Amino acid sequence: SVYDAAAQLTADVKKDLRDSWKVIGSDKKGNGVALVTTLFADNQETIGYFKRLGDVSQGMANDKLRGHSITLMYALQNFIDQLDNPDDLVCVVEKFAVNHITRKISAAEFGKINGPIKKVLASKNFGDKYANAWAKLVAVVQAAL
Amino acid sequence: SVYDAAAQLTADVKKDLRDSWKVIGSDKKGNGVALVTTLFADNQETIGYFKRLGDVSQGMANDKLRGHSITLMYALQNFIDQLDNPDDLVCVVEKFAVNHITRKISAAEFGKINGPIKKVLASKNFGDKYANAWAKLVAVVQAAL
Ligand code: HEM
Ligand code: HEM
Repeated sequence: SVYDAAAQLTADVKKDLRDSWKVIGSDKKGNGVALVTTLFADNQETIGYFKRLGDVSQGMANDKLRGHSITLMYALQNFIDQLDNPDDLVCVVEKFAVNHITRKISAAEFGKINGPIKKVLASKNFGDKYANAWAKLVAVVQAAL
Repeated sequence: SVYDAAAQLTADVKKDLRDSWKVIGSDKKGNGVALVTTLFADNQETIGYFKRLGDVSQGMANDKLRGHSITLMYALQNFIDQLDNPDDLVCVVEKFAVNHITRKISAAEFGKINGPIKKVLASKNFGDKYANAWAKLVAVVQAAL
């Protein structure tokens, strides 16, 4: 369950999430677009869910893609801010899951973001230690899907 | 259309939005819930759109309502951060309007959030000057609905 997954966020895992987000969250537009573009490049099969965004290969030039990428980063900002209170983190995660469930996005499908996240982290000098920490957070969301 | 509304966001308006948000946004859970509950209190009819949240009379204690309230504040955080770049503000506002348009929420209906905002600002001692500034930001969103 999501409640069991949330308990997986140990002291150091939360610390690593904060330290890394401090750098990544500094540039939501740049890192957000890089994250979304990397997802479409590594998993072209997911592009079907974003028909509304149009020509996704335009990247930063695509207004809809840029709007989505920036907004996405604020959802991560939300999760990071709720790390202190497990009860709040959970209600925020379930709230976030509603729309993804409606779009029939499965836990396995959502888990494809781990690759893009690991690469963005690496580009900022954050290794496996941090990629694994973020996979833990992503796992909390997967448990709600 | 959204661009024209964004033009009303003058240097002074953006200054007041940033100063008031520095306080309001410091407690997203507390002020977020205050906003939503005040909306339901002053405009009971808007409750028809939130059947999913369950017993909204529980307020803060309601996990779904608390989860929604907190998340709502991050949309505002998003807008406030994009104030200096009209292009990003516009793409983020249009991205935000997509789901509200699907819910059949007209600009008039959305405008009902102005009252609650004015009251929340007043509780922190922010006069009409700030209430008008925020009414202009909401106007940008209304232009997208
Ligand atoms: C780090 C992970 C992710 C985050 C933080 C995230 C965040 C968001 C946010 C904040 C929205 C806007 C609110 C909403 O409508 O739900 C959204 C929309 C959406 N998400 Fe997710 N999402 C993530 C991963 C994914 C993945 C992996 C898929 C699909 C493979 C997906 C598909 C969608 C779609 C289709 C939309 C609508 C896009 C549009 O039409 O503008 N999301 N997501
Ligand atoms: C400053 C005002 C508002 C902000 C910043 C805001 C923000 C948000 C956000 C971030 C979401 C989650 C993403 C999504 O599903 O779109 C959302 C959901 C929603 N909003 Fe808005 N909203 C505002 C006002 C309103 C108003 C006035 C109504 C209707 C009278 C409305 C109705 C909804 C509904 C029904 C949901 C889904 C709630 C749920 O089932 O969890 N919103 N809004």
